[PDB]
Amino acid sequence: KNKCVNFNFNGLTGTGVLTESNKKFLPFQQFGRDIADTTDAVRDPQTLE
Amino acid sequence: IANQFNSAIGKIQDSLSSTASALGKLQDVVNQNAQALNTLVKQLSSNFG
Ligand SMILES: *[C@@H]1O[C@H](CO)[C@@H](O[C@@H]2O[C@H](CO)[C@@H](O)[C@H](O)[C@H]2NC(C)=O)[C@H](O)[C@H]1NC(C)=O
Repeated sequence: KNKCVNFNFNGLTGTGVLTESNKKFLPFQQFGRDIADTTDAVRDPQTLE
Repeated sequence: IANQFNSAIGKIQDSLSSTASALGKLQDVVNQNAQALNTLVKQLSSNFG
Protein backbone atom coordinates (compact mmCIF):
# COMPACT_ATOMS: atom_id res chain seq x y z
CA LYS A 1 0.00 0.00 0.00
CA ASN A 2 0.80 3.73 -0.60
CA LYS A 3 3.44 2.81 -3.29
CA CYS A 4 3.17 2.61 -7.09
CA VAL A 5 2.91 -1.12 -8.12
CA ASN A 6 1.98 -3.48 -10.98
CA PHE A 7 -1.07 -5.04 -9.28
CA ASN A 8 -3.07 -8.08 -10.25
CA PHE A 9 -6.29 -8.93 -8.32
CA ASN A 10 -7.99 -12.16 -9.56
CA GLY A 11 -6.44 -11.49 -13.03
CA LEU A 12 -7.37 -7.74 -12.95
CA THR A 13 -3.88 -6.66 -14.08
CA GLY A 14 -2.93 -2.97 -13.99
CA THR A 15 -0.62 -0.29 -12.53
CA GLY A 16 -1.42 2.05 -9.59
CA VAL A 17 -1.19 3.12 -5.91
CA LEU A 18 -3.27 1.09 -3.41
CA THR A 19 -4.73 2.76 -0.26
CA GLU A 20 -7.34 1.71 2.35
CA SER A 21 -10.81 2.75 1.09
CA ASN A 22 -13.90 3.85 3.05
CA LYS A 23 -16.24 2.57 0.22
CA LYS A 24 -18.53 -0.21 1.62
CA PHE A 25 -18.95 -2.96 -1.02
CA LEU A 26 -22.02 -5.22 -0.63
CA PRO A 27 -20.94 -8.95 -0.61
CA PHE A 28 -21.62 -9.74 -4.31
CA GLN A 29 -19.04 -7.20 -5.71
CA GLN A 30 -15.23 -7.63 -6.16
CA PHE A 31 -14.60 -4.34 -8.10
CA GLY A 32 -15.75 -0.70 -8.32
CA ARG A 33 -15.69 1.27 -11.54
CA ASP A 34 -15.14 4.83 -12.70
CA ILE A 35 -16.98 7.06 -15.26
CA ALA A 36 -14.34 5.76 -17.76
CA ASP A 37 -15.31 2.05 -16.94
CA THR A 38 -11.78 1.50 -15.44
CA THR A 39 -11.60 -0.14 -11.98
CA ASP A 40 -10.94 2.46 -9.23
CA ALA A 41 -11.55 0.22 -6.14
CA VAL A 42 -11.15 -3.55 -5.42
CA ARG A 43 -11.74 -6.01 -2.53
CA ASP A 44 -8.53 -7.98 -1.67
CA PRO A 45 -9.34 -11.76 -1.99
CA GLN A 46 -7.50 -12.96 1.19
CA THR A 47 -8.28 -10.12 3.66
CA LEU A 48 -11.67 -8.80 2.47
CA GLU A 49 -10.99 -5.04 2.93
CA ILE B 1 -26.56 63.24 -11.23
CA ALA B 2 -24.34 61.88 -8.43
CA ASN B 3 -27.43 60.58 -6.52
CA GLN B 4 -28.70 58.83 -9.70
CA PHE B 5 -25.31 57.14 -10.34
CA ASN B 6 -25.01 56.13 -6.64
CA SER B 7 -28.60 54.75 -6.73
CA ALA B 8 -27.97 52.91 -10.04
CA ILE B 9 -24.76 51.27 -8.65
CA GLY B 10 -26.87 50.24 -5.61
CA LYS B 11 -29.20 48.42 -8.08
CA ILE B 12 -26.17 46.60 -9.61
CA GLN B 13 -25.43 45.15 -6.14
CA ASP B 14 -29.14 44.24 -5.58
CA SER B 15 -29.49 42.62 -9.05
CA LEU B 16 -26.30 40.51 -8.75
CA SER B 17 -27.32 39.61 -5.14
CA SER B 18 -30.84 38.50 -6.30
CA THR B 19 -30.99 36.77 -9.75
CA ALA B 20 -29.44 33.37 -10.71
CA SER B 21 -29.25 33.52 -14.56
CA ALA B 22 -27.54 36.97 -15.16
CA LEU B 23 -23.92 35.64 -15.49
CA GLY B 24 -25.26 32.86 -17.75
CA LYS B 25 -22.82 33.93 -20.55
CA LEU B 26 -19.79 32.94 -18.39
CA GLN B 27 -21.39 29.90 -16.73
CA ASP B 28 -22.46 28.54 -20.16
CA VAL B 29 -18.73 28.72 -21.21
CA VAL B 30 -17.66 26.78 -18.07
CA ASN B 31 -20.47 24.26 -18.65
CA GLN B 32 -19.45 23.65 -22.30
CA ASN B 33 -15.75 23.07 -21.44
CA ALA B 34 -16.68 20.81 -18.47
CA GLN B 35 -19.34 18.86 -20.52
CA ALA B 36 -16.76 18.33 -23.29
CA LEU B 37 -14.15 16.85 -20.88
CA ASN B 38 -16.93 14.75 -19.23
CA THR B 39 -18.04 13.49 -22.69
CA LEU B 40 -14.40 12.69 -23.57
CA VAL B 41 -14.05 10.70 -20.25
CA LYS B 42 -17.35 8.81 -20.81
CA GLN B 43 -16.14 7.81 -24.32
CA LEU B 44 -13.38 5.65 -22.71
CA SER B 45 -16.21 3.28 -21.59
CA SER B 46 -17.13 2.45 -25.25
CA ASN B 47 -16.20 -0.93 -26.80
CA PHE B 48 -15.88 0.29 -30.46
CA GLY B 49 -16.37 -3.44 -31.39
C1 LIG C 1 -7.08 -16.73 2.94
O1 LIG C 1 -6.48 -17.15 4.09
C2 LIG C 1 -7.07 -16.70 5.32
C3 LIG C 1 -6.24 -17.35 6.40
O2 LIG C 1 -4.85 -17.29 6.08
C4 LIG C 1 -8.56 -17.05 5.40
O3 LIG C 1 -9.15 -16.18 6.35
C5 LIG C 1 -9.40 -16.73 7.67
O4 LIG C 1 -10.81 -16.92 7.93
C6 LIG C 1 -11.16 -17.50 9.24
C7 LIG C 1 -12.69 -17.60 9.33
O5 LIG C 1 -13.26 -16.27 9.29
C8 LIG C 1 -10.54 -16.66 10.38
O6 LIG C 1 -10.67 -17.41 11.62
C9 LIG C 1 -9.05 -16.36 10.13
O7 LIG C 1 -8.61 -15.41 11.14
C10 LIG C 1 -8.80 -15.78 8.71
N1 LIG C 1 -7.36 -15.70 8.41
C11 LIG C 1 -6.47 -14.85 8.90
C12 LIG C 1 -5.08 -14.89 8.25
O8 LIG C 1 -6.73 -14.08 9.82
C13 LIG C 1 -9.30 -16.84 4.08
O9 LIG C 1 -10.53 -17.55 4.12
C14 LIG C 1 -8.48 -17.30 2.87
N2 LIG C 1 -9.14 -16.91 1.63
C15 LIG C 1 -10.27 -17.47 1.18
C16 LIG C 1 -10.80 -16.93 -0.11
O10 LIG C 1 -10.83 -18.37 1.80
